[PDB]
Amino acid sequence: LQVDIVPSQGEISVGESKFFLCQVAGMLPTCEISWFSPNGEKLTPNQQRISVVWNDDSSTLTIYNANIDDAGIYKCVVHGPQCPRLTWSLGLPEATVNVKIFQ
Amino acid sequence: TVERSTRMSNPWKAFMEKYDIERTHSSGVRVDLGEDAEVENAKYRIPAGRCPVFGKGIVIENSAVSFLKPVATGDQRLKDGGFAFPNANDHISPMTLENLKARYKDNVEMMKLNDIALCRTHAASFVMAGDQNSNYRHPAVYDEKEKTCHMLYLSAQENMGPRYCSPVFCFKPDKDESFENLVYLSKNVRNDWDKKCPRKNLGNAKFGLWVDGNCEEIPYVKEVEAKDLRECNRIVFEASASDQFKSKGRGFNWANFDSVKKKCYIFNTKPTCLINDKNFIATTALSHPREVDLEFPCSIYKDEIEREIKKQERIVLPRIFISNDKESIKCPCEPEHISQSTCNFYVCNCVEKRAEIKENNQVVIKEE
Repeated sequence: LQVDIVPSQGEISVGESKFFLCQVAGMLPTCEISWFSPNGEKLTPNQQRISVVWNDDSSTLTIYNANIDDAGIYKCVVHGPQCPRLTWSLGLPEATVNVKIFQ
Repeated sequence: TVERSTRMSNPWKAFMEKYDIERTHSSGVRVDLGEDAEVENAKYRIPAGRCPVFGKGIVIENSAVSFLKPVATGDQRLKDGGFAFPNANDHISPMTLENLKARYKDNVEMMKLNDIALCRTHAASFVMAGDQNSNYRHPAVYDEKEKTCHMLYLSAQENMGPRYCSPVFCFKPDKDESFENLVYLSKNVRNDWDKKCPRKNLGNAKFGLWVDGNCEEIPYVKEVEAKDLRECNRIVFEASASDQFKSKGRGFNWANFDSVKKKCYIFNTKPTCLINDKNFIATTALSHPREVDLEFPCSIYKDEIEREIKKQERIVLPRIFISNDKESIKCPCEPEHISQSTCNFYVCNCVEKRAEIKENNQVVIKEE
């Protein structure tokens, strides 16, 4: 159970939009992906500016129409009842992406 | 009508093949990371040794949970739980021998594998669909007393250091009483390990070097205190080949245990024969920590000498100057008897030896 965000970094500008894919290799039965904003709010598939998409063992973070208040590090956590809470590489079952806005 | 052959052969060739750890194991022993594997563009290092490691386990510092229990899942603590695969269905791991034979009752080619080989075949035959998993397969630990097969979620074996073990899930491979019945298995362990890989210790024996017609003592070794065979097996294991670059099986993998003097002599050169000594036990890093086989192949020399004489005006005696039959040697002088020999061997020393050991346990010919 490993997780990675592609792209790994985000060089966004104000107004532009950027997508981030979180893919988990080694998904075991009870595992599920969840995104978290810089402030720690769990992002649900809402019809809002910053939303999330569920696509097979992956989950995409779409940041439409960017603004300066969106910058921060977003977390993608693979959690579950019977889901490993440790990566094959003795790492946490989560991945981070640092998005930075400009002008 | 009788002369001594010029071909210098070693009758221990086939017997000692399983102790060529570099050739038969071909990977690290203490810390096995012989093969690299990528998974969806993510480099990894996984064990690759082809021989089982009897008595090996993982000791977790500042913890009181066996590394064979599953990893923490969901709302468990990280410090809680071990290295094993998540037991959420109890169908991937652990798996008893009865459940293994039952799940493969129709696979004829698998119902012919031994217990350890069946556990290994099961554990390495797991790949989640939808993932690259290019040669990334999990290792296993088979408990021969519990008859249980455990898949390992974590392939790491040692994570010591000033950061991880200082005021953090620290672990190290080791051998102790609790692991004596375990068999550490990588994804590449030979199914025919019973004949190709070491297991039981060799009693009344000590590893030596075959010069020309006799097994001589290994000059360069490192002596260590050992109260019993188990500690000598633990000492050699801690000094064995370690991949913590790849070792490919090179390292201090062999040891001769003096049960009388209670000493443990380790070395890093592959052995080519055995010396029959009632006071010594030959052990390896892969061998069981306690099982000992006391039957020394006494007729190995006599059987080979008689074989050549049967294949043949004149008789060409092989270059074997040791035997439990004093006549077969046909010594020009009186052979010397070995008091500590369980086989009652006799050696002929008044002979021109065509080989010689010097430097770092290397056997070289003087003149061709």
